[PDB]
Amino acid sequence: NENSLEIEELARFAVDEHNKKENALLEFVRVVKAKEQVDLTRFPVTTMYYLTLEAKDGGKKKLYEAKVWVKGYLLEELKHNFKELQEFKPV
Amino acid sequence: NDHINLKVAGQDGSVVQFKIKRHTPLSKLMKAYCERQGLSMRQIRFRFDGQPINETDTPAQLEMEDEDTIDVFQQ
Repeated sequence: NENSLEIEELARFAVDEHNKKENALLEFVRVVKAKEQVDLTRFPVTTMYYLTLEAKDGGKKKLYEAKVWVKGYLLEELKHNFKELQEFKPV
Repeated sequence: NDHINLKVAGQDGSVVQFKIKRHTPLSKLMKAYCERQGLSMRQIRFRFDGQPINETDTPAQLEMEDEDTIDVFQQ
């Protein structure tokens, strides 16, 4: 799960968004864990991604937890879906 | 409170979690899993506790609990 390329894409997204919002310079390394949760009980159907990723903070490798929200559930739509980084923090 | 979270675990080691209503027929879940993954439905089989799942079965009827797992594999 955590090494799929769509997960890597969302992980990079989370890191990029975190860097813009906080004026930071974390550098993405790898995803260590990823839970994908599709919510079928509401409209619009949305997916929450809970990513545990590794990123370099000035040469030090650290662990971060990110929540990425996506307005969609089809993988084929994921590239163009609206997305939001809703939480980014050290684990 | 009529909501339940189910893990759908595939033979490829992937896991996708779904929030569904407990009295919704599980066909909705099964169709969503296939569409999401790009899978054809004719191929694959869903199992819960080693047994097959009717399209009309609901989580309540199967006495499913929050965080239970549905196994999916192809024929």
